[PDB]
Amino acid sequence: ALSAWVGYSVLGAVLDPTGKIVERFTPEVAPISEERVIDVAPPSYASRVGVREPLITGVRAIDGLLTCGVGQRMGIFASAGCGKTMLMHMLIEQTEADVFVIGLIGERGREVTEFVDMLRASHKKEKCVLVFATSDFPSVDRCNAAQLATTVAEYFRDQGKRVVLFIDSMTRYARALRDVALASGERPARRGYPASVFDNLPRLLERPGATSEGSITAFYTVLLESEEEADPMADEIRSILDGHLYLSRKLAGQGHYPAIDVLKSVSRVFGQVTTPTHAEQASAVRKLMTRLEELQLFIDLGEYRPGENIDNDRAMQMRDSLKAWLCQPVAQYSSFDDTLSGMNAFADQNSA
Ligand SMILES: [Cl-]
Ligand SMILES: [Cl-]
Repeated sequence: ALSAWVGYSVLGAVLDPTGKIVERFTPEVAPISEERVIDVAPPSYASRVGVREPLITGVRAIDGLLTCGVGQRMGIFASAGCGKTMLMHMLIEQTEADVFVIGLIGERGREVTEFVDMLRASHKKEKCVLVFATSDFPSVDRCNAAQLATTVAEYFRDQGKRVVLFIDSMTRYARALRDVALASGERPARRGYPASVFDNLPRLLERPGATSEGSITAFYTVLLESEEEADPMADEIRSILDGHLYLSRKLAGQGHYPAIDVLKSVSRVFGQVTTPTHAEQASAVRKLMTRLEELQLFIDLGEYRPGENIDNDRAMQMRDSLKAWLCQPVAQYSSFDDTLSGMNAFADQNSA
């Protein structure tokens, strides 16, 4: 089966879908590598441990309300122009991990080179590996890119490292699987996709996870056609993940970054990686957000006037304060303690 050289020799490097080093944005760490088959089955369920430890991203909205866990699979769902790529760079810069693996699947060449240029300027550059396939690549190679990125991550997990994996995007990975399946003689099952696709998606997504000694936490991007629209592929991918961050074109338009729609987003490992006090505070802040969106639609289309009802003005100030807290430009790391102090403040505010 199709195999590639992976190891410490690819840290700081750009790989094409065959594992060839086509560029180094930092000098080689060590010439240690081994051949691995890139399309392999997930490990035995009995070989894992639970996702129980939080993965601190330094992003207030995520760490506070959508806390990720070490070994989790997390979706990033976005239409075009929602800041997905900037959020990926933020997660790389601010998360503590031993290794970052980025797989860009069917991305345009310019975007690949821009991503690599960003990595070249990163202070974590020697921990990063980028695997790419452009739109010019055949479908087989595009699938291989995601499999190879996962395989590099598994290599470092086996060395006992904490690895963070990005696959951008699972939409293009699914389309590549579909095209390979069609060209192999398979008939469309749902909305053009053969049934083989819906079985090979979990095969790729179940490979990350935690062990007693290493881990892979994985972020998978999914390209929505528009912010609010009926998408079956996205729903399926969401159904097989441990959570999803929905990015909002509306919030992006307002310059609100990260453009996370908190009420549409969830981390399914939240309860198992947070303290009871944190979970209580997050419940309170979600109740507050739902109350605030209720009042927002209530008066902001019911012709709100700043001064009519002072309770409405209190609510609007609280809404603006929470939005300002969720907004976080790059280079503004928030420690988990500081995030929790903010959560405690807004949970207090839920008592009004
Ligand atoms: Cl592994
Ligand atoms: Cl309120």
